[PDB]
Amino acid sequence: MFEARLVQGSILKKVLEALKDLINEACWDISSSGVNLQSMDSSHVSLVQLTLRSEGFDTYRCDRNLAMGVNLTSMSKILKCAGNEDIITLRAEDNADTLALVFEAPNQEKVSDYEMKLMDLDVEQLGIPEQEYSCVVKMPSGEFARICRDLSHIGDAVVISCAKDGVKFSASGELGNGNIKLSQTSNVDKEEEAVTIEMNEPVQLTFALRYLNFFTKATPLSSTVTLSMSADVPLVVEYKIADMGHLKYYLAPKIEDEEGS
Amino acid sequence: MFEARLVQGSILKKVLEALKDLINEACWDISSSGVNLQSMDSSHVSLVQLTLRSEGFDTYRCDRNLAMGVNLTSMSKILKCAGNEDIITLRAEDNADTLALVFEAPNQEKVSDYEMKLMDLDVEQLGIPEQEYSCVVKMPSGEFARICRDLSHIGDAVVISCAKDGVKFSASGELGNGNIKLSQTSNVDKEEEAVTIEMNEPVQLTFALRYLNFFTKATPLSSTVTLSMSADVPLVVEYKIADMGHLKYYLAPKIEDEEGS
Amino acid sequence: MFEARLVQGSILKKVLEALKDLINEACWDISSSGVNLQSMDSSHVSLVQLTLRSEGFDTYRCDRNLAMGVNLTSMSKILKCAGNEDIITLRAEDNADTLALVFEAPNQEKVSDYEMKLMDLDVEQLGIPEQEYSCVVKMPSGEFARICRDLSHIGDAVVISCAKDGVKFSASGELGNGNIKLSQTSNVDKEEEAVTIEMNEPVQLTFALRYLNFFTKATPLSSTVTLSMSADVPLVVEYKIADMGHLKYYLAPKIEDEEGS
Amino acid sequence: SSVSALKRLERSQWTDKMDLRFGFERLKEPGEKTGWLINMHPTEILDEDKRLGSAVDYYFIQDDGSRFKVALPYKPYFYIATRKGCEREVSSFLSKKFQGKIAKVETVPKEDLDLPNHLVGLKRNYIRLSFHTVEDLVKVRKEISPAVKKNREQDDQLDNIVDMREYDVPYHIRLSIDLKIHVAHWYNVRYRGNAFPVEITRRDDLVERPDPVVLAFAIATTKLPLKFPDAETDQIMMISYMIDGQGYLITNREIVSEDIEDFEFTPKPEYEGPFCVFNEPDEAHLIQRWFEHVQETKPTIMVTYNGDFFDWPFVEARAAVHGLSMQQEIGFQKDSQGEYKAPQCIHMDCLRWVKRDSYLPVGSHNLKAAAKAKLGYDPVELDPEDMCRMATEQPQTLATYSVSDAVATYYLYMKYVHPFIFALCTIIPMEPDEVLRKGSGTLCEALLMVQAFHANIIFPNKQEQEFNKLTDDGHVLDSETYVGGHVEALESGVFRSDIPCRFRMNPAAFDFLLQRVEKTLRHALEEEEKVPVEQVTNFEEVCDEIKSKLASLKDVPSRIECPLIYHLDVGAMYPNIILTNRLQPSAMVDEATCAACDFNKPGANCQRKMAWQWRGEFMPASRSEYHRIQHQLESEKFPPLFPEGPARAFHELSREEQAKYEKRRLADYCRKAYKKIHITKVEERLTTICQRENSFYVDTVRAFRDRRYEFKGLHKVWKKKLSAAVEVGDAAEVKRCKNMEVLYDSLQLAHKCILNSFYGYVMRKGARWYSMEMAGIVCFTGANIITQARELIEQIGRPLELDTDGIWCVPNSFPENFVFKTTNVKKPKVTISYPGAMLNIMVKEGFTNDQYQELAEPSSLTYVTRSENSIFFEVDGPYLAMILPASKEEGKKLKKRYAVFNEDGSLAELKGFEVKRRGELQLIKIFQSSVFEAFLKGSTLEEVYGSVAKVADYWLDVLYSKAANMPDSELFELISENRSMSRKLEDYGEQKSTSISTAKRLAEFLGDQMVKDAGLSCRYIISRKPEGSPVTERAIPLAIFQAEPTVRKHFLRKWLKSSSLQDFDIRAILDWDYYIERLGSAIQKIITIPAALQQVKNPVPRVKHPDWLHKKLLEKNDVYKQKKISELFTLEGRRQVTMA
DNA sequence: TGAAAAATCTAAAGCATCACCTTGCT
DNA sequence: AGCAAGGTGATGCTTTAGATTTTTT
Ligand code: SF4
Repeated sequence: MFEARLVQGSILKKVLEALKDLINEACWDISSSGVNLQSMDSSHVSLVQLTLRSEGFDTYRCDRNLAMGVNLTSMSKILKCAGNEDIITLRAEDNADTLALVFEAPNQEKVSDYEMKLMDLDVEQLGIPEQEYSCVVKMPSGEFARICRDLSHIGDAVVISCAKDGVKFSASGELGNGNIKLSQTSNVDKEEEAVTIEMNEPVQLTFALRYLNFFTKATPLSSTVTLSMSADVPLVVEYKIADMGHLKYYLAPKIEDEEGS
Repeated sequence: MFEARLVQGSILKKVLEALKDLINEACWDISSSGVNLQSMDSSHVSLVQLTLRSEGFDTYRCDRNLAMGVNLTSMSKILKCAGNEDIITLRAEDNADTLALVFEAPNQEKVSDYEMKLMDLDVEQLGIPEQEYSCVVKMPSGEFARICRDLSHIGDAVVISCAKDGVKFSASGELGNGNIKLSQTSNVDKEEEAVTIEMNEPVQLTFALRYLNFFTKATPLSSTVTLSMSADVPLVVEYKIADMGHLKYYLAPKIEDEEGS
Repeated sequence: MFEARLVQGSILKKVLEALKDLINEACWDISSSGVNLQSMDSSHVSLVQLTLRSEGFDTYRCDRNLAMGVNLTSMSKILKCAGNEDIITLRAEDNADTLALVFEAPNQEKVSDYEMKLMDLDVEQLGIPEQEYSCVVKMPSGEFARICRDLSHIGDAVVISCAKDGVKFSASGELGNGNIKLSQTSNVDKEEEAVTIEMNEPVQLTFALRYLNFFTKATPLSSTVTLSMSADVPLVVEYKIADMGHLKYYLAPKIEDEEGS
Repeated sequence: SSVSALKRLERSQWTDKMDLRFGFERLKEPGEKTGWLINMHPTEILDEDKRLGSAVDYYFIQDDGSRFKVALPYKPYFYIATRKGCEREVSSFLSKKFQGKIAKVETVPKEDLDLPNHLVGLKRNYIRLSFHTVEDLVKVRKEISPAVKKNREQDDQLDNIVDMREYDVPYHIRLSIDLKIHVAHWYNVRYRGNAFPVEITRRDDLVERPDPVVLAFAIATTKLPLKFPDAETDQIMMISYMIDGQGYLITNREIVSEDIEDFEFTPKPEYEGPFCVFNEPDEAHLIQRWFEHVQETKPTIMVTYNGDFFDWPFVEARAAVHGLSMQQEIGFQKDSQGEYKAPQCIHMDCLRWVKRDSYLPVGSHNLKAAAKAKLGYDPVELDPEDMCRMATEQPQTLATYSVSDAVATYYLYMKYVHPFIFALCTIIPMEPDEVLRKGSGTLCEALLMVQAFHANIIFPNKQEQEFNKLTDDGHVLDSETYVGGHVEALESGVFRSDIPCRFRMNPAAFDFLLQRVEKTLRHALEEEEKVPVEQVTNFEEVCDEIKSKLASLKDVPSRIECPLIYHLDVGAMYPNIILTNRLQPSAMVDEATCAACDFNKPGANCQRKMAWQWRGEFMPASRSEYHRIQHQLESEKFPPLFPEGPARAFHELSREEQAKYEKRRLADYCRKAYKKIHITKVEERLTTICQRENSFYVDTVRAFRDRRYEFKGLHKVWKKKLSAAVEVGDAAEVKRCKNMEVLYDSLQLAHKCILNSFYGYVMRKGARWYSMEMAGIVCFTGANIITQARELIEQIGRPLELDTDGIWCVPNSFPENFVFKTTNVKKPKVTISYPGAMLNIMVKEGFTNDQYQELAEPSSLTYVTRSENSIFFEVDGPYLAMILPASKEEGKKLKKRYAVFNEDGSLAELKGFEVKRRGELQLIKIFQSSVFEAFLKGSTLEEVYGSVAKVADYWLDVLYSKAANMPDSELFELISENRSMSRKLEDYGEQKSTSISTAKRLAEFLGDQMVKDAGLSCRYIISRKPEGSPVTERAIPLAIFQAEPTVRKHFLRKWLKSSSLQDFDIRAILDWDYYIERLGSAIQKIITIPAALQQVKNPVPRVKHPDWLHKKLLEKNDVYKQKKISELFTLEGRRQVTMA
């Protein structure tokens, strides 16, 4: 039997809003360390993960290790029920296809319950390696969303160059080409607004661009995003909350193949 | 000839946009008791009966009963051309084709004159008897509109059950099912937030829900609404426009079919 | 090798977004006196003049006259990157077919360097004549936007009546007919919402209102609007870009001289 | 001038010599002969003045075998119209200015059809002018036409000529219109000499047709693999041809392996071909042998299959490479329209008839399917890929293939298209090959020119399409049409006579069909059987029987009973509507000229007010807007359209390009000047049919219906005589009655085809008798009949489907058929159909034209009014089953898709399930072919669905198990997609398609040789290894899997964008998800969605219903039923709220 | 492999419709 | 701190020419 109680239920809605356009049904697993979502997207190009650990939830009660497959196309739209302050009770039974939800407003009068129908899932698990990344940058998520949305209309790919001066983005297309420069600011008292770097060697990479536009919908989840990358590795983008945990994406780079040669 | 004067003009706009969505054929009827509307939709499922009495308006005079066959397919837009708190004057002529509308700004500077044309439409009239009521549930309008929009994504049919614990609104479909239970208020004194119930017998019944979605376009019209149902009796939704007027929505019930017996 | 930098960047976005949907191909006249932009639509009806004088720029550097062939869709989509109150800069080369645009954040951290290609454009010049007008009116832009959006679905063409009692916005169509009358406002202490009328003789003009809806799009650019017109004279919808420039929309009045089939 | 004349004389002499060498001797002696017309060709002859003269050469064959050819000169002419008072002056000027060019000119009083007040007997004095040659006709027509166009646009002596007629009429057509010389008739030809013209007269005493010499030929070539046989790089390897049931076959010895002996091919006992084989060493000797044998046999009919585009040109190219040209030795040339025709023998290919008159589904036009359908046997199957390999391993199979194709084309000529085309062209005045080529519209136009020359009227010109005409309120119409009827499936599922259906009926229609039963039977007996109702014996008995049945059905209006699947099909509805309502192309009249005649009296019963529904798309600009944009357009000069000239003045460019430019320049203005760009208005118009119009059209259609009826009767009589003849087993009378039976069957088939073509001719753009009004009126009257039938059967049963021609509809207790005993000795029993009769009296009350006026006598202009209604329904029996599938699209683009099974268990009809020859997987085709025969199993509805889902279960089990029990060769034969490349790969540019992808893979696989010439054939599968890339980009070819292993490994490394996989088998890299998706879509179309729309649980659980099903089932067909206010709440009453 | 021959397809262009949170601000 | 509302992204139903799904091998 599986019981969960959450009072900041808006973050789950933000998660489903961010992931509603990318994957149509994903995999969840529940353990004594919490809930994990480590899944491949529909086009089989890159890895996404939610880490909703045990003490992040307000009340957690799990009996055994389990895994379930929940379609996002129904649960994302039924989580549109809440506003910004409602609290959520979640139950997953042992051998029942129905998954139960209870929905309480903070007025201590309003109570709701819903039932979900589940389906089987057969998705291969891809191993999780921990590799060092040469360039780590930590910048506020608002400017990340703005820069991705503003390079969204240039072309279909983006070029990232991490150098001793700072970080540069670039894009090209029929209407034109444009690059963006971000330096480092170290005279601000807010860590959420501060950008910071650590570098080992300059990094040059090329990546998908509309797909980053698709994953820049998690901006209201966290105010700060950390990007880690190096040569010939997937780029890691993570949003970490001061209280809640981290949302992480591994993105594989472009093929970079010479069609003529 | 008929004259109507209204100091703050938000409520007439609100009732007209309430009548926009479900009604295409309407018949205004003016008499000594006020203005009345008894209209049946073209889908032949629901009904509407709206009444603003004599004393609600500031200056009012009615010589005799007159019937005007307006067409709410595209008619509320000309009232949507106005401000919120503007003074509204209606002027109905005996036999001319023009219904005059005068709009006055609060600073006595921006005046506006509009005209409405009429034509010939046919309607079936249904008289309303008065009969011993049974199931009354008085609620805030915002909560009812929010729960109706909530259940609209679940299915097209709604299950209404009144019992000793309280009231329950439900829906079902291929996506699943959902129930919401509300009990009576105990320790609150403000009138616009509390709910109350009048009961004679616990009733389980079913209605349509898309028509309830069309009913819930009266959220800022009033802070109070009441739902009224009985066994084999059409569900009537009552909005009380302040101490100014009242509005009834009738919806046909939905029961099981005893084809085998 | 044109170089201009201005402390405000919102006014360029406002002007360009106003010019976005109306004209597609535009010829930017560049000289020592400032920036001129006179052009027409593909429908050969709406004319636009746009003057940005050099005294309003923060830093200015000009070489000689330049002929420019920008399609406005390109930068109209590029300048969504500019912030609320950022530093704007435009840069041009002596003999290249590209333009560079430089955006500086107020905290000197976010630096955006875009550039774009070009296309050769031919435009038949049409200089305006200088003649004395009869009806020149200064109105708030917000109420003008409100009344144009109100009259947009009432009919197709508007009739403007100007007399010493004020202005009248009449329209007639399938929904009926209606007129909005605005009189002089003299008892006011502030100017930015003070309507004022100046008159030579009463006039009666007719205008196609889709072009007025296109002209209305410059609402956040200025708080006031000046309409200048006479008999058999194009409507002049003038907005004042700060104390530095002015944008005039010239509209040919719609005469609709039917021959009786 | 002189050079063209000498070239024309040289061509005439060459054609005469070629005609002489194949037996068609020019008749140069004074005498009389009899003959049978086989062809006719416009030529040039010489007369006693030794000048230019056009003529027609008629070729006749005689019954004894001999053949001849006669030439008759007739000067072609056309008509001009001039304003009154100056006819003779225009005639004199036109004679004196075209000196030596016009033969004769004269004023002919001829009856206009569109003239105002023309029914009293007003006639216009036209001017006929005639010329010596067709070239003179063309030149004078081209010289007069600018003056006519200028005069007809603004509203010398060329301004007096106001209108001009009969210019597009061909020359041999003109001769067959005038002299009534149709082919396939016997004639006397009397040739006195060069002074008197030849005399040709028809002979109706002989009816028996002779047997012309006919040659059916086919070739098999040498084919480069995966490439279409090119003419310039290959050669014929064998040719097979039949002459009059005798086979011949020539093989190229430099390509074949061992000699083949004489042998017989016999697919059925009625098809006998004995083939004797010649074996020429080289390809030149093969061409010489074929040319020599054709020259020796001298055939007057040469027939093939798709020869004009493949068989004929290839042989011409190979003959021209090897020196001896084909034109000089046989007579064939490309002519002008890509048509290989000879001046001495009719060339026919069966493909034109298969496309037009065979009524075969699209995709079954190949000779294998056509010979399976018509001839009844399937020819031998051999794919062309491994056909070049048969030139070495054994040539016996290739010889069998070639002789089989020759037998198929020969007997498809002789059994089907020969009597059809030579019975169709006794009616249509064209040439036999000309009848075969063009569409039915031109045949119907030629026929109406026969009937309109017989009626002494003048022929309206072809409908020149007006560019952007302005509608009545001033808007510019960029689309104008009529609202034609469509097909819609009112219910999808299976409907079998064994499974019971739920019927909800109202008894008001039962009162409608109770007191009117006596009138039903009286009307059904009065004119439908032509039996007077006094000589019947059991009339009251059958009336009380129908009362008892409808009274037993009365008390239970909602029941569960077995269906009776009926097809209420109206018997050629559209000609019946035209006959009933007297719809003629000049009958639709408007008050501007309807009031100008002398029969618009008060109380006159002449008009007919009939409604139709019009559909227009137009720009939202007024008259003033279009005039002002034209005035803005005329202020500037147009740019040069092509770089071979300067800028264009206003009289320089043509109408269509300026119309397109005006359309674009108004569209990009109204894009930003108005909210909508294209306003679509579907309105309800009403037009007046003039019921006393000149009746040539209506009595042509009625005479053709009557002649079809009488030829059907004669066909039945001669079929009975043929049955008696084959019972007794004689020799001469059997062949005589067989000839008569095939003659009458071909004649009634031709009449049926023409009757079907009358309706299609009027809506044809550019038709002389063009009428959008008729198209709208006939479609609205047909839709009204289908709608009233929908109400009548919808109240007493369930209409399964509404077609454009009839209704597929449905109780077990409902009256079906009844027999009446009659005292008449000729018809002792009369069988009548109650469902037919009730619809018959419904259309009798509704659509009977009670004002049908015919001119009784032309002396006092007396018109008799009559009540005529020839619109009748037909009941196509109680079919055993009908299966309707479900589609995502609802509207006017829905396709007529269903499957109806006869009572005996066969396939009665099947529409919409046209399997594509190469554009579909073999899996889909075999699944459909199994599922349709699988519907008929089971007893109840759930057993039907659980037994028809076994096909889907079997194929999902095959594809889910990775085809682990499947041989490899059939796995490629089933999975692979065949596809072609119509033109050059590089000419497309950089556009994405799966054919493009596999063509590029083949090009980089083995050189540019596979792209050097067009027509590439690509067989591909779709792989799964490159995840993320689109469906097009994963199209690996199939030539890789038979290549050497190293290049296969290299290109599977390259194409899958991976360098780490181990297994390279077909099961490992195959994209099974795509195949599951498409097979599941086919299952959803046929098995799953109809089972969902019939309150049945899902029979295949592996296939999930789409979301639009899950919303449509709830919103339309729910287990519950929504109530209404009026049922549960009081009604005050009905009042009329009028304007105060 | 060329083809309009020829009328049935059909796929890219077309155009109407739904949808909610983002630019000013009550 | 959410409204006016609409606007560009998606989605569903016409449409109209020629390529293609069609012949021949
Ligand atoms: S319908 Fe009557 S009035 Fe009209 S054209 Fe014919 S005969 Fe004349």
